[PDB]
Amino acid sequence: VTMSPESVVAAAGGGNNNSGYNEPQRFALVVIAVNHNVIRIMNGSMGFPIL
Amino acid sequence: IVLRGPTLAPTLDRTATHTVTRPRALGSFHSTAGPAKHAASIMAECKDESR
Repeated sequence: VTMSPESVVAAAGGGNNNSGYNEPQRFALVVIAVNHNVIRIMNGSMGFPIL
Repeated sequence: IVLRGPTLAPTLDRTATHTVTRPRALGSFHSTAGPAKHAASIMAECKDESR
């Protein structure tokens, strides 16, 4: 991923009043994944056939 | 009169005719598989303290 000039200038503080970036800012990258799975129900119980 | 080697221009053949563009060969190298399996949990039907 590539940052932005706005991000690199808001990382440092120095913003005026009611600017949001008055203090130095910290950022964290987060990634989420959505996948598939199979559930088997038998013998009055459950388990993963492939795990 | 001037005599010299006659100029002969080759002909025939075919250029840029019926483009096909099918050179790809399928196949690649990566991991093999995963040896994972699970059972159907554990059932529990016991009470009354039958010794």
